[PDB]
Amino acid sequence: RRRQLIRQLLERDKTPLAILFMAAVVGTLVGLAAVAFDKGVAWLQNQRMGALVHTADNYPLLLTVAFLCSAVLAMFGYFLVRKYAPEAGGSGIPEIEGALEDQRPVRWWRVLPVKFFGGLGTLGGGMVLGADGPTVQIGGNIGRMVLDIFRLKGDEARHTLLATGAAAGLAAAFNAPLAGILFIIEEMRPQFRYTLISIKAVFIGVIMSTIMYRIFNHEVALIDVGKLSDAPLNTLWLYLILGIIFGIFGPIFNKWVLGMQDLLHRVHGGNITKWVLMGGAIGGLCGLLGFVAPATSGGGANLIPIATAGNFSMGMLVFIFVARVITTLLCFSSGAPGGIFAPMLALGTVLGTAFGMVAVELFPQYHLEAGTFAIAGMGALLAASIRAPLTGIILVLEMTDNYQLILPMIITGLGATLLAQFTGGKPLYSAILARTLAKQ
Amino acid sequence: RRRQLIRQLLERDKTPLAILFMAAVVGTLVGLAAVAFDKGVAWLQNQRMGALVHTADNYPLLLTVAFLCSAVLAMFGYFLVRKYAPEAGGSGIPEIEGALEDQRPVRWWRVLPVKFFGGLGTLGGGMVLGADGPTVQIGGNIGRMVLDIFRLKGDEARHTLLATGAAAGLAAAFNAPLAGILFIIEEMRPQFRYTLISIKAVFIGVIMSTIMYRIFNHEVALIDVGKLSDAPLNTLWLYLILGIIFGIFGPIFNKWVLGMQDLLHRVHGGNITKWVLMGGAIGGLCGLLGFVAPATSGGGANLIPIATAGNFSMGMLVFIFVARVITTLLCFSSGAPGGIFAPMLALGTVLGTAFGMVAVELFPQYHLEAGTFAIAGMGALLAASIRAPLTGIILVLEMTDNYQLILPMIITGLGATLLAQFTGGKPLYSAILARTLAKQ
Amino acid sequence: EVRLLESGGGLVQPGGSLKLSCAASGFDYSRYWMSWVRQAPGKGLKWIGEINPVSSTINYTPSLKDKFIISRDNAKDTLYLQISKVRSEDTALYYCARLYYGYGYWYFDVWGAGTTVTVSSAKTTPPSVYPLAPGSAAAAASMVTLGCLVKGYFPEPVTVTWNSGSLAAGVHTFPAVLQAALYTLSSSVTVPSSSWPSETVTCNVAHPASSTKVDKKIVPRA
Amino acid sequence: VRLLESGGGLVQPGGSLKLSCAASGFDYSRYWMSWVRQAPGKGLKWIGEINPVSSTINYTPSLKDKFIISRDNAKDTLYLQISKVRSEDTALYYCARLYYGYGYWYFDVWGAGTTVTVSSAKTTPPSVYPLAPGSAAAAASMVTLGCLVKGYFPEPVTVTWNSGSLAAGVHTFPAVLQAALYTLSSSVTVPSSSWPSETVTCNVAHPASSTKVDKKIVPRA
Amino acid sequence: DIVLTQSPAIMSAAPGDKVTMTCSASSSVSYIHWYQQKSGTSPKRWIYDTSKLTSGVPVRFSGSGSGTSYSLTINTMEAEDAATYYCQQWSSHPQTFGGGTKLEILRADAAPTVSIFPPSSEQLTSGGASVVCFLNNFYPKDINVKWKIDGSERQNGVLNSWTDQDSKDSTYSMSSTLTLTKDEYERHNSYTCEATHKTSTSPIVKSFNRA
Amino acid sequence: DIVLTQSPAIMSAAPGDKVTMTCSASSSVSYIHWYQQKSGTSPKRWIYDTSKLTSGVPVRFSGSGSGTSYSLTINTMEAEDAATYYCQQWSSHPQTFGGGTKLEILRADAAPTVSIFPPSSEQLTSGGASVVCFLNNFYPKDINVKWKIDGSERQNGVLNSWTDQDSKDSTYSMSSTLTLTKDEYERHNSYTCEATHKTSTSPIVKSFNRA
Ligand SMILES: [Br-]
Ligand SMILES: [Br-]
Ligand SMILES: [Br-]
Ligand SMILES: [Br-]
Repeated sequence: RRRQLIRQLLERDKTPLAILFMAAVVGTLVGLAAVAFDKGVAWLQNQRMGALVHTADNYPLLLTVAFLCSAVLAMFGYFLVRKYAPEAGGSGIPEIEGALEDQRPVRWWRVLPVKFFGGLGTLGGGMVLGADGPTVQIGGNIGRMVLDIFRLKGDEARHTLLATGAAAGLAAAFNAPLAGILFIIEEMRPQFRYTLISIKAVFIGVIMSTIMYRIFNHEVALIDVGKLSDAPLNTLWLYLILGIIFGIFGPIFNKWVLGMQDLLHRVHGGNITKWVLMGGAIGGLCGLLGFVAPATSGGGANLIPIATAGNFSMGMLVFIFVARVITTLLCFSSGAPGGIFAPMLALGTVLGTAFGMVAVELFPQYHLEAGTFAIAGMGALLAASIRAPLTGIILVLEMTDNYQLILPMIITGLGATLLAQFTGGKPLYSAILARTLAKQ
Repeated sequence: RRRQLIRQLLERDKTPLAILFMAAVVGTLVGLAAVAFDKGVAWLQNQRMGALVHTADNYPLLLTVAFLCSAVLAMFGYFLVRKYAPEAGGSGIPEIEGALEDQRPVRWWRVLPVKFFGGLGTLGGGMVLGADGPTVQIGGNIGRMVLDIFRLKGDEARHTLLATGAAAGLAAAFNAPLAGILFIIEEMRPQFRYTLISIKAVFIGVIMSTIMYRIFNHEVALIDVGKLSDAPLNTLWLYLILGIIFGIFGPIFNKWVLGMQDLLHRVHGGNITKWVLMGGAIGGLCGLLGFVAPATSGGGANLIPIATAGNFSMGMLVFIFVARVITTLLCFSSGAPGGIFAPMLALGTVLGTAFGMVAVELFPQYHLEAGTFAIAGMGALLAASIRAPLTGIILVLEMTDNYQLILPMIITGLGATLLAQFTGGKPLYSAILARTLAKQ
Repeated sequence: EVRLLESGGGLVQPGGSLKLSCAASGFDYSRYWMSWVRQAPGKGLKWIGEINPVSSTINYTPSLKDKFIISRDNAKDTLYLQISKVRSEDTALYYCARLYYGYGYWYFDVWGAGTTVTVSSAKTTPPSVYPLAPGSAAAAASMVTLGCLVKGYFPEPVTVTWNSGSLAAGVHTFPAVLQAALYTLSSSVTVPSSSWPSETVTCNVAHPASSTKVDKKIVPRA
Repeated sequence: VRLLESGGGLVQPGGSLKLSCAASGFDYSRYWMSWVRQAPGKGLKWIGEINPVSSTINYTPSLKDKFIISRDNAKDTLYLQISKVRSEDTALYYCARLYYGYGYWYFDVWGAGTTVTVSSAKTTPPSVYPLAPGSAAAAASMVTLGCLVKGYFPEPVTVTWNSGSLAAGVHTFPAVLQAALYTLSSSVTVPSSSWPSETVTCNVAHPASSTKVDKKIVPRA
Repeated sequence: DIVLTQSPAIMSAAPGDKVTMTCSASSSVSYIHWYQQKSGTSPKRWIYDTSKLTSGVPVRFSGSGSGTSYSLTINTMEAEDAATYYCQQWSSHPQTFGGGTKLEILRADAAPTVSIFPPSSEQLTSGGASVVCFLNNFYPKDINVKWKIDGSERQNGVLNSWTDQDSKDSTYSMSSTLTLTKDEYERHNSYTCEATHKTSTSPIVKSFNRA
Repeated sequence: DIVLTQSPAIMSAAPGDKVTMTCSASSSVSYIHWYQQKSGTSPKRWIYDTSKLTSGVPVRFSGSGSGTSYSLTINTMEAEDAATYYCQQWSSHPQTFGGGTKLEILRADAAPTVSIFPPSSEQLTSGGASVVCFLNNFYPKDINVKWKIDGSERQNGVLNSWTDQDSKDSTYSMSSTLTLTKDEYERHNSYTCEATHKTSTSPIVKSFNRA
């Protein structure tokens, strides 16, 4: 060994230039894609909002026009995924995890336009789903494309350019360049075997994709919540009790997304017409919920600050949470193209805010601001349920800039990923690839 | 291997409760260690100042005690390292890294004392060394010690408590939790084969250590630089330019320290008494420079807010950079106990600072603050000399809280690591472990 | 809102000096660069200078030495501009703008109302206010045109309002014209035939530079 | 880094008044401010606190709106307004900036204090009479001069000599009340050369009446 | 440095109508900003970074161009869009504005409503005599006035003042003031005031006699 | 509400001693704070979190305790340490203060310095008469002052006042103020105040004659 090691070192971090030059373009192409995906999504939500004004008098007529406008786009989505590309339903991150293991196919001629346009109908109709699964999938398929297009040879070239695509695709969905890289590193790489994924090339990928998002979005941020207060050391245990509550709830929610995954498949039995019709009813209900209960529908970025600043009552948080618990399953267990990453953040924020308001009334001697428990809890579902605490924290950190809370954040994050292991939970993104290799 | 995977996926992240409890006590010790080490280095450095005042009349007499007290503490720490633990010289990160390839032993009965006290000698005398090297190596061995004591078995617990040690070790050196966890992942782990390091454990390690640092060090931050300006998109191109500069200079630096080792070994040949004598020589010089040109000596963490704020001349920045490169080589190539990480920040800052100054006086259409070009190049020598940019980026992020510079910080880093790779450059820590294994 | 309100401008004698003052309200005055931009009457916008929040870098247009002294007092939320050696070329309307960017090419984000700096050796002087009723036997038509003459004042300007500005419709005050270091300008109100001499039309002239409030009523002639 | 409170003075029983605290030297937001009071000769007593965004507010076991605490971070000012006053709110009112060590919160930086008197009586500015030694040639190494401040209301006054130039050698004595009026004197001792050679005046100031009196000490010719 | 020269220095055009102006540069320039100034109001930033609108700006506005030529455009202009448009660069240093482009409402012609006014008794007591003539509410802004004193022209002591285009009717106006000493004024009796337009070939004569 | 009760309300001590005051509580508190309040001064955060020293507090001070016993200790007290010290807890809302331990100082004897001042002119033009006797820089505080009018003894219209202990020399001062009417003052001549203090068995006496 010792001989084998010495010349192995001498020759480390020498990623071949051709891989690098090819990693730039992947990021460039995913940014644009990701931006253009986001622009589309909004633009249709606007029409939904615009057609509400045109029928803004017959209150019964309004209920259905936002049903239909969204029922329609809901259906166009389930279809373009059933007819042309089955593996482009739901998140699609399981798929890319499988692809890295060499256990799933990368049909980019089929997925890129199915996801891109399938997503706009499920996103743009205002369904509880994030743009993350979509953009990470599109971004990897983009990365497979330039491997094909330029006929490069290797598993290094194949695994590297498939990953940077998926990393530059998560960055541009949150403006989270670090939490890009750290997702590759902590979650999606083959988790039981060594891999020739070049970190330095994943990097150049995330840089272009971010530079792309900033060209079409700058001077704006996705969540602004100010600088909240600091966390005394004699208060840090509250952030452990918070992770414990998240640690028990984490797997329960993992069960319910799997459990309900099957219970919607019973409905259509598999049949493309029983299915698309159910999804336009869900989608028609999401565009309809997003008109009476905007906080019970949609991705959920909206109510994250409106929750942090303690702008809700206790009841409204209990309500918004249980409602969203439900409308999240319906949209993702149905298998409509769209992640559960954003709609979990919203769940996490709503949860901690509730936890903070309770903490405030019990402990006036701590001079507490509930917004800190919201920021702590925001990436807490992502730690307890999909079990990527590191990526989850640096995600919330990159979107809220409350770095003084890095300790309470790190402690709650552990306190979930621990109490979730001590009660029988699973990486949901690997318990999918699990059940999707168990039928295959 | 399709069904091998399905079973591994279902069994992912279930670290043994005892290993979680054990990383908890390692962190707690590694912390208390680095806290004491830091309080220590401080007291010594302070008693050195208290002597100059008992003697401020006779200015030559002043320059004598400035020399000798460093010389005495220099020798003492050289001696302590040769007479009782020779792998505790220089930095100690290569050794802990070899300890994970199982090519180098963790002689914790010997290094814990030899590093800590030899460290307190070299650092405490005002030598150009970072308390990070020590606290990492020390932290690892503290992990090994709790292994060799509780007689826990398995490559998992050995590689893990070895890791969380070093990670909590680096955390407490810079109050940088994420930077230590990421240090293990990007750099510390064995980079040519898979491994069993429980990252969740490394967290419990680092958390406890970070807490212990906060218990003795709150309400004062290692660096407070305030909230500098943003960077508009049409200035990014200048940060990538700063990366390119470090890329060609990183490797020119690695070479010197290597050669400068040889050149310094030719001085003593191996003989303990020439070496120790050469130590107090170097040592005393730093103690002297510390009194007469203090920017050229010390750990470097001191003049890092001074250089950002635009309080140095441009001549000064050139001077400091040359002079500090000169002393940084003497102090670290000599093998004196102590790291290079903290002095490498300084050299990086002092350079990026002088870049911003020129960068301002050429492009006032851009409205530049030279402080941004320092913050970029703080984690820059950490990218082209040790090619672990994802850690320097996050490390700098932890110390300066200026997230708005994420893009140019990232960008400047990739600039240095790409050009270091391309002008024929070897990572610094690895390229040390090699010349060792070849001599073994 | 976000309001920039500059003051300090008026009449100075050549070779003199003044100190314009821009006061901010509605945002954090620091973390923003500030700039001065003046505009000679009937001319383009000329940029004067700029200053960064920590006052560490002050830039001025290519013009002279202690001519312009931009400073800011972050603590008062106020921006200052000192013109020395004041010429006739420096007679202008001085604007205060906050600076910002986009893709990185900088622009003048939010401006303020302005202040007016007149630089002449001429001396302050109050206006004489004369009515303008139509000819004793004028062509009384359906719409009768009145007016008043504001003759010989310095410097600019004057407010001219009719019936306390109730008759806001059908009014125009003309530009003043400078003659031999003095100003003259007339206003014009039009009201229906039935309105006058039936009711009362007055013209309220205010030259505040000399503490002149005056109402002059308009009566028919001969 | 300063705290300067004001607005105190005279209230009729049952009335109300609004105190003010002006902060400087620090981000006044991101800081809980608080009010503590001290009855004349008694000890400290917490009144209330207020978080930065006026979102949270707490008081001691008071009544309905005995105390109301405001803050207008725009002007970096704390406010307190007591109502239905009674002789036990006669006290000195301190304005403190809160903060914590481990997290058990303390009063970090306190202001100087504004003084509140609850009485029926009327505001009266002082008279300042100079105290010069009788024409008795009794030179020592030092001469002692004073000035006398009589018949003001309410408390306090400030006596300085030569604008504090003579910090050393000064004794100002505590006021004594009679017929609902206060009187006090102040002593200053200077070298025999420094007087009447150089000027010595005592700067009296009674803020509750917005009055200053700079009386000058001349010998008894 | 960077001279900016906005081309159609003045211009008019109807409502619901396409309007277009220009900014040229002596050197190459990247990203030009546009401000809208109405008389009496702070300049408003209108369009920045070549093309990008601002908060509130009606979508009928638009910006284009490249390199050393950029251009603003109103597709179907409104009333409220009548003002001045200044381009300003800052690709290079120091920044520079253009001369300006004056955008005026264009309407159907209208003839002047001429009014002549004999010096008042108060001004005569003080010793001068100024005869004011009010040419009121006409398009276009071009016009000529002529004074006759007992039917003979006078070119001394006259001062005319146009307003800027009106707010409501989008016309103009013009005052003509003839200023004599009191003595010179009593040598004569007919003061006549003659407005020459493009609406007709026959001037609108207004005069009066003291008798 | 927690009730903090501090053990010696008033303690005298002599520089060089070790001095200890004690804060005791109605229930359990932890990490308590101490404020120092020298005469006529805003309280100063002096010790916090039970045993930590506010920057600028000299190392002769220390804090300790737990549960319901807490103490402050001055180890070789120096004389500038004279003040009322206050403890404060905030481990239970509402936070609550102690009630004070006033540290008095014991020092060598020091004799008073007497100054008599006749009523001033302005005070006579205004109808009063006050005669002011100063007694500066004496220790101990015990002192008695006798007002003799022409050898007689006045006892109605005399008010005295004492300073706190001075914070660097530990002395006391006093001022005695005889107040009369204008006529009542002008119907006598030889005023005197007599000062009695342990620093002398014979009283010090400063007098003045109206003549
Ligand atoms: Br999925
Ligand atoms: Br998802
Ligand atoms: Br080393
Ligand atoms: Br090191």
